[PDB]
Amino acid sequence: TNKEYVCDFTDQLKPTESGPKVKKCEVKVNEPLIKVKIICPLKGSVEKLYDNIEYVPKKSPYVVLTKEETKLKEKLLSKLIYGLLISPTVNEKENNFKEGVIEFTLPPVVHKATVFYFICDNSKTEDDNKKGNRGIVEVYVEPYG
Amino acid sequence: QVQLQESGGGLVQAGGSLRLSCAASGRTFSDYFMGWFRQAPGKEREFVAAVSWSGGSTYYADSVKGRFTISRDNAKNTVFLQMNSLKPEDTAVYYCAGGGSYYPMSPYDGMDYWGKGTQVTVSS
Repeated sequence: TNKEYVCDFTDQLKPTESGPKVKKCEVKVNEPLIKVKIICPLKGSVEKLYDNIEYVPKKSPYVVLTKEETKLKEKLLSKLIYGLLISPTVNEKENNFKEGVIEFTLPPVVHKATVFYFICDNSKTEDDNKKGNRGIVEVYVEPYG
Repeated sequence: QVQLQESGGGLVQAGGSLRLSCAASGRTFSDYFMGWFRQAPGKEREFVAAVSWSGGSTYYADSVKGRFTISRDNAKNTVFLQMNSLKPEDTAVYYCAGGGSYYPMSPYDGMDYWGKGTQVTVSS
């Protein structure tokens, strides 16, 4: 099975006249074996366009953001979702945003509903008087299996 | 490979309902996130709705959310688009599509197969 969500922020966060604005990728998971892939463009991958981009959490996908009160808090994903396994590598590179892409697959059984987030934020980059956009991933997990 | 064929289009009155269907050939239907797109007169083609591999999750364009609903029958290789409270602005050619990967921020990006479309005309 090659079921896969892809949040590709490459052409979503480039500086434009209306920027900065929020680009949201909503990931709805209520089936087993769903793979999630998030592409966050690297600083310097293209000249000027991502000079001040930023990804949160740095330890994604092992660490994610979750909403406590109004405050986003970093939490271990393996704590929120028991039985989660993360591939150490993705296409022979470290599974970390520092390589430009992260991936993870949720386990075949999830008992508790959970929502967590990633951030790929280019709103602090300026080029030709235009500002980049702020990207956000929301993973919505419903119990399944 | 996979071929998609839409059916169910026709003339409807404003305020009515119409259900579209889309059949897929082969034996890999559940490998595909399925979706509906449309092209209205004088416009570019736009996203309408999508339904996940198992049928468990659905996405809807803001222009139709609440009025249209999508579902699938993996035992019959069919996707359905239920339209309620049809408006003249819903007149369009409706296109079926599918792909193994789904791009929520840009739903056309992951589509690898496309039907030929079926016309829906809403008169008032």
